[PDB]
Amino acid sequence: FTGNITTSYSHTTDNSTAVQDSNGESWNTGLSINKGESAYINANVRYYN
Amino acid sequence: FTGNITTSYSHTTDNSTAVQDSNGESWNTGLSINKGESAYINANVRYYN
Repeated sequence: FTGNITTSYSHTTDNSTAVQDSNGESWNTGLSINKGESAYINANVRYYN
Repeated sequence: FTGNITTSYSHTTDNSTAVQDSNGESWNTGLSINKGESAYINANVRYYN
């Protein structure tokens, strides 16, 4: 009939370093319109007599 | 014929610190145009008699 009791203690010290490099590109397109004055009209006309 | 039963208990305490430094650069270019008035025209003219 065997038995055993164990007690343990541990201490850990850690140091770390890190370097990150990032590059990115972006492309946007946009379109806006006014609902009051949306377009202009030109009329080609001739007079008669 | 041997046998064994083991029971264990563990407790861990941890503290950490970290410092991060970041530097970044950015460059943008943009071009916009109006589809109603896109350009202006100048005409070099002369009169004759």
